[PDB]
Amino acid sequence: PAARFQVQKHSWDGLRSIIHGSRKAPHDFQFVQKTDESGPHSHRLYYLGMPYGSRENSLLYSEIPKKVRKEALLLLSWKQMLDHFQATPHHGVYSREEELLRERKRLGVFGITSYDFHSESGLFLFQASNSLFHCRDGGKNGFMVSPMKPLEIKTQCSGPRMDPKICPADPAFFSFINNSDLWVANIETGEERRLTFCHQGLSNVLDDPKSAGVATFVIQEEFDRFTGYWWCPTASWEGSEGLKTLRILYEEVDESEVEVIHVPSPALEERKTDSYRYPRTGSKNPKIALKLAEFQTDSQGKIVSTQEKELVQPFSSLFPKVEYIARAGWTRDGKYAWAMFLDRPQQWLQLVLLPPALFIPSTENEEQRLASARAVPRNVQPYVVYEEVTNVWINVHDIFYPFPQSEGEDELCFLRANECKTGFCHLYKVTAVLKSQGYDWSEPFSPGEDEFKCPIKEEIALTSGEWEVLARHGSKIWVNEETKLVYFQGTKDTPLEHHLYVVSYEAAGEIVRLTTPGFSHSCSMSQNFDMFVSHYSSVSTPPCVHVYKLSGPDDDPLHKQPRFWASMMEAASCPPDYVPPEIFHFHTRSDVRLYGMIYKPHALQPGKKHPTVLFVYGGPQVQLVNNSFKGIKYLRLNTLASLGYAVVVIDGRGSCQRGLRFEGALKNQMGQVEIEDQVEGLQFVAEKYGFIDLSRVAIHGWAYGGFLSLMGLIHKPQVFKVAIAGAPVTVWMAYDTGYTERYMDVPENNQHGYEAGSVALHVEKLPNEPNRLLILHGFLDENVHFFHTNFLVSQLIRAGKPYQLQIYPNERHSIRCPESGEHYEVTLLHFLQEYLHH
Amino acid sequence: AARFQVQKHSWDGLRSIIHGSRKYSGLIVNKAPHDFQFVQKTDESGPHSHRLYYLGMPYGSRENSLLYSEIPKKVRKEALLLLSWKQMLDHFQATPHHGVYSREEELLRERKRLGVFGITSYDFHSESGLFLFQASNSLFHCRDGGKNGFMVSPMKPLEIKTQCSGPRMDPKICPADPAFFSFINNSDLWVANIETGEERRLTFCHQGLSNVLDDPKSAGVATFVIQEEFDRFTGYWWCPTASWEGSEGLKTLRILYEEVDESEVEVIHVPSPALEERKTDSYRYPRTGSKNPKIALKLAEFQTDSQGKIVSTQEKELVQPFSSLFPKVEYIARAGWTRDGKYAWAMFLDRPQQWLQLVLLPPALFIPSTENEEQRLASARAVPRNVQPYVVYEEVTNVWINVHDIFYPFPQSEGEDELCFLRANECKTGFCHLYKVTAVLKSQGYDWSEPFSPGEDEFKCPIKEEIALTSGEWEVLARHGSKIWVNEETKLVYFQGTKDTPLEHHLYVVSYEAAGEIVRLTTPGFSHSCSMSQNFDMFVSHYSSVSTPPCVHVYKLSGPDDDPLHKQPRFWASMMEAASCPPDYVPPEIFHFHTRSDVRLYGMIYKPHALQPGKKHPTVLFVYGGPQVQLVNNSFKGIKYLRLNTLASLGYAVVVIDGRGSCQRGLRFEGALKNQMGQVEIEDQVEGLQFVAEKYGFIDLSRVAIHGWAYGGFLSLMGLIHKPQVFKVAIAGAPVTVWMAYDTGYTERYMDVPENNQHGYEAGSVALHVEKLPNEPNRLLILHGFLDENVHFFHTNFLVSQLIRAGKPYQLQIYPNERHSIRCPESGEHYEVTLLHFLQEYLHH
Ligand SMILES: N[C@H]1CCCN([P@@](N)(=O)NS(=O)(=O)O)C1=O
Ligand SMILES: N[C@H]1CCCN([P@@](N)(=O)NS(=O)(=O)O)C1=O
Repeated sequence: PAARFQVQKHSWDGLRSIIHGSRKAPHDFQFVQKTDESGPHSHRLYYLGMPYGSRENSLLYSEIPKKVRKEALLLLSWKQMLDHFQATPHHGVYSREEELLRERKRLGVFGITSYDFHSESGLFLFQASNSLFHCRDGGKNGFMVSPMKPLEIKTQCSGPRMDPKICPADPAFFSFINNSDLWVANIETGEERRLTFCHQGLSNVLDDPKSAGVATFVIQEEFDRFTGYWWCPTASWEGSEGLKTLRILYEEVDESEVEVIHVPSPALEERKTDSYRYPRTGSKNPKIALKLAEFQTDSQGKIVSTQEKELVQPFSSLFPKVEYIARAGWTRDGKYAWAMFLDRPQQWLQLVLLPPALFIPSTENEEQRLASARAVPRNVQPYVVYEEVTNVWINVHDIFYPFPQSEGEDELCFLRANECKTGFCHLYKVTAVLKSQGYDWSEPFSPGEDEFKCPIKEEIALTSGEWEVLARHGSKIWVNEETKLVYFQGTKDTPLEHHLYVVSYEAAGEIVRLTTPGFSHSCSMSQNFDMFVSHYSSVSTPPCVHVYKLSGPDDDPLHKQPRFWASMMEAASCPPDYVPPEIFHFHTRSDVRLYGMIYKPHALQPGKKHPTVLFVYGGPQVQLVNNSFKGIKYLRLNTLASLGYAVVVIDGRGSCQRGLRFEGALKNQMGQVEIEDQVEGLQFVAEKYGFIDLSRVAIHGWAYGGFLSLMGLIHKPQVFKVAIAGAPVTVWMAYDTGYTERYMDVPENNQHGYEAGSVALHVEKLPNEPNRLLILHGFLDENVHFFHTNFLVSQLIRAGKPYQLQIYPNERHSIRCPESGEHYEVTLLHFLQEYLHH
Repeated sequence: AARFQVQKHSWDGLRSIIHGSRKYSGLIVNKAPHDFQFVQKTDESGPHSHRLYYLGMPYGSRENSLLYSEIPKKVRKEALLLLSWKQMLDHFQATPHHGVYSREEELLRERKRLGVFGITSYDFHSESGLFLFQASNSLFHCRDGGKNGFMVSPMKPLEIKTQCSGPRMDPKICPADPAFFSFINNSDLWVANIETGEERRLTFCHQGLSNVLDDPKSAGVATFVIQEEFDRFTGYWWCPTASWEGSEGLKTLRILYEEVDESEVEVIHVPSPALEERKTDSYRYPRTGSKNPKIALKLAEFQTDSQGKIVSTQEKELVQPFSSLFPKVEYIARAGWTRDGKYAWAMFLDRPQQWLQLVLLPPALFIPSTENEEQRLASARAVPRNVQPYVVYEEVTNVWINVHDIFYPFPQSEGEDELCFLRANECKTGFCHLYKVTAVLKSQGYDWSEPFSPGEDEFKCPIKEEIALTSGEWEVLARHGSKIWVNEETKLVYFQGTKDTPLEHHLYVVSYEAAGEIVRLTTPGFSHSCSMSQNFDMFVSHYSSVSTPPCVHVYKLSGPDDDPLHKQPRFWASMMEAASCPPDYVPPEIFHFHTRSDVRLYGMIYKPHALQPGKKHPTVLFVYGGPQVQLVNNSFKGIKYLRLNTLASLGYAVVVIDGRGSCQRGLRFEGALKNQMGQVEIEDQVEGLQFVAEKYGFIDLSRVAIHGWAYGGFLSLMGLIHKPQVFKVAIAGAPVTVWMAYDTGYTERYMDVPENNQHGYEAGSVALHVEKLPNEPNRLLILHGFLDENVHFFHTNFLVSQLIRAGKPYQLQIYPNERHSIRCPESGEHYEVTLLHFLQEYLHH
């Protein structure tokens, strides 16, 4: 039979030398057309980027030429917008507000990480150096040819100005959040005005529990929403004085009843915590309402008045089953505000139109409030234009595109991504009928079943089949109303690649792929539908960023050619010591297709079985196995393979980009099906490849992966010789409402699932042998609290079980510091060297 | 010579060894009765001379209760009387539900090192026979002796009803009138009438604001550093006498209290023991070099009528601010009253803790607190010219002041301008000794309405006489419960000391009239903890040796009344017989040697069990090595240090050395570590280890582990840093890793402020020397209680941060539910199993 390969033993400092030795793209695109026929450029393309000489992200541009040589590859020059400007604060130490927002968004890079852009005026608005800055380019002032100094926006406000946005109707104005309230300011005059008065500014913060315009913890962490306010895109002219009204839809929250937890602050020497309103599963979420903030401006841009407006009947009366606002915004004409509402079980979503006339001025005067309520026209109401229901869960999809209405039309046509209908996320063209029932809004009423529900006149599937339109985590559609085409991203070719597609929403038929097969693409489309960018890679090829021109006859828009135009970034040379993993698939005993990757031992010899690391995440919303470059994020897996470890990765049931039924397998039973699929995958790899030593398998993962590493050691102790569990969830009753309830229900409704899935309650089944269990955790983790590890250790002590522990005192949910990253990898190599070998 | 190899066990094998060692220890923890009060019986016919009251956990109970035993007038000389433990309280549970105390009571128990459940203290008023104590999240009382007579069976204790919100802490009976008691509620001083139920708030420092950090004043409360570093758990003191000033038949009662303002004190967060709530408690933690609380002594007065109704109250403050009168005072160590109530007194320390003043404060120096400037000026002008503070004693040193509790003022004659007192003083000779001091109290007059700036030696009293009652190169014990008993009829002072040997505490008596012969009252070959009857006819000794578990014996002082100094201690009865020395337990052997500098150091050795000649054994150097502790003495170590016997039973040699810095050897000996903590301690540990190896011949110097907790964890790391060829492995429990993160009271005493001793702080902070820790794995195990509010988990967290930056390996264990010490048996067992496993795998080659 096969010989058993022995990894070379190194000293601790030898392992440090291996790790240190081993560690020896433009984004956020805005296309602007140039309208000078004499000049050689069709567009200026703006973006964020860190070029190789820079140590932070800054605002950059490249010039797109009208003509390119067919025989040559143009590499576009990256031009600086800002002149020798440091956007990063001193020592990369952000305010707590900016630091936590960077954690919620998974932003690791320093400098400008987002900007707001107003195309007509050419205004850029962004956070930098613990303040707000702006610059102008294009519009009236024209296009810069060397970097300019950005202008700081002065304030009399105390503490950070968060979530800055330009007023779409009038770019003289921008909005921001300060001390949990919504403000506006005139960028030209410097005038600032507070719009909302939720935050009293009391000495005891726990007595001051309301905010306006703020996405709370669970909304940011579990619903991917980082804003609590939405500019109305249009101005209005109500009243006799001729003042211009500007409007902001905002979420008001009351966190009074939300549980408070303390997490250590990153300034360790101060030995203090930050307080979080952390809704643990089964406990109270914030009380929420949508409100309308208005202010009026004169011809000189002076802010003459402000008004808080609220729903004529309470949010809780109109929409009694709503737990969460997933998303909100406006129709392009500003005729309707809209909101995406979820029930607490997250099995029922409503898309609701809210006309501004349904909101009345807030007042303590009961007679004035009654007068305002009585004056609301009878034909004004909410319209539930769409409803999604499932026995699995609603994934929040960002795709909702309302078409403009004609005058006197009692219908709304819109594009909607819908997963629950077929179990795969697809594009539908929906026509809802908006008919007024007639309501006396001064008279309180409890709405009945389907009270505001709109009849659906038409619902056309634009896409169908066992593949997904991508509608989450930055994915969007682009709609050309001139050509009646919708551009979208999807897995139609393969679940291993993201591609750009186009289909008609008028005459739904042929879907045209616009991206190159054999790569996974992240695309940005011009609002003029003339050009697009793709950031793309493969398992073998590092990322490149290419600009494409949509070319061909204007009478055949569906079959426009994606013509390669220029490169923004050529693929880096694949290092000689880097060997890409190999993708495979197999069918389980239940005949489900699973995909996996194998990092083959480097310089592999036949007839030899190698010690193996099963690298696991295995949780919802993640797919580890796809045809994209893994060497930037997962270099440590190549390093393991270079020492002669085989590394196996399996996307089991519960993982994403395979439809709702596939991820639905773990419903109310997290931990159970995932480990079965991991073991089937490992055993398939051993049978297919023949270089896996099944007597020497380590299971290793972080967060959900740490949870499954422990589940593996508990339930399959003959399969897994050692577990290395990073930031593990050890008790589901300690995780939050938004995530845990979606997949597991509330604890009272799923006692068996919570008990079976909580590894800290099964410590009696963990090994009675030392050196089979290494626990790792960031001390400052505000997501999977250090509590999870602390509670697991308390249980290990009670059960008389041995454990090894490493803490990252300066790290939250991920290891960001390179020295801590290296120490983690050295520790992993040492643990495997000493304890995976017999 | 052959190398002994310890038998390798499985993890579950080690669990069975540790579980067996503790379950079948042959000893009981928290067994001894304590807090003794002797009361004479007044029945000449009856068979008992005294009732003896105490706290004790009787066999067939899981908590401390209030107990008594009857002391017979006659005992048989040839028989051993075992006193029957009688319950005072009828089937009463004093422990709260699931042994979960309020945060206030829990932290007080941590400061006091109280592990036992139930009644942990009582206040007793002997004349009235009133007992006052905390139990079951409330206040209870009972009565026995005096007028009510002596109970023959247990009685139900009476709860004291309140309309206060939150705990009533630090309850005390009014000495002048036992109808009244005091307590602290929400950081303010209250009094109550126990007979009528009437309650009255005296101080109004605590506003009760929603934001606690905007509410930084307390009255009657000892703050964190005072409790943790000065062994003071109260911030108020009853005046022992009533007065009758004013214009009605009203009686005035008085309480001296410390008012503190913690506004400028740094706030830190420590995790709460309810881990599932994921919250912290806020502490006003003065780190070394940062602000201590602003402090003042004030006087609370109230008047009572003939019905015991509280008619009126007054807050009074010093006529000139505390900060003006006493500008160099950082800390109030101690306070109280003269027995006649004529003076309040305070023990003041400067911030360097090198200057102590004993200061008398007459009540007339305190005036009513007021916002009305005209009323305040009138009050200040009315203070008599001859009223002033008196500095009756001053202690100065170039080492540090240890706070000694022994101050006994003799009551003054009317019109006497002198005060006589007994005082324990260490700084005079470098050894703690008893002095009879006479100070002259004369005033040359002050205008208290005029703004005040004290000169050098303002208020300083001439010393007429200072008699040394004790002398030599040994100590009177004056700290951590040690006290004197003064019989004014016989002119004798009873005290404890190290006169016979630094290895044993003994009870002594000497005359304070004609200072001469010191008589020892306790048996040599044991260390004694004694309680004396207030009638000086009987005493209790709680005593043990290295070889004999503790017993508690009652002794009668007998002989001719005309020769009180030579009264003979006669064994009378047993409160608790010594358990048999367990067959599996082998006592350690005490030795001494002289260093190369000719300092005598004491040590102990646990020999490997069933030792064979010509065999070198792996060795554990068990270390504390910090100030205020002596590990090596002739007392039983098997209750607290059973794990050292367990190590010896597997064939480890265990060595303990009391190096320079350790206590019970005088100020010069402990003063060696001044401004250089870490440096001399390791030199003495290594000399001790090397002496033991040369003398005993069974030490394998190639296989030595260093292990300690707290200061011992600090020294374990210092050993591995500075002597990496001596120490193969270090196991550091709850280590201090950065002195700049420890508190004012302790750190500044031994090290000065960071700004004045940058080199000492740098050299003594092991977290700043991680580059010198081993680059090899399995040489360093760190252990820490997650909830430690003393040596914060931060010390370990910061050490780990530095280890990561330096690219060093480490092993780590946390005790999620433990503070500064491991109290839970499951955690204690897990710690010992982990230690055995670490030594088994990594001390062997
Ligand atoms: N709240 C969840 C959302 C799904 C992904 N994750 P993580 N653990 O994968 N984030 S990450 O920053 O580790 O990628 C979560 O924590
Ligand atoms: N603040 C000091 C006072 C002196 C003794 N100690 P420890 N470390 O000996 N505590 S103990 O509870 O272990 O006895 C201190 O922490």
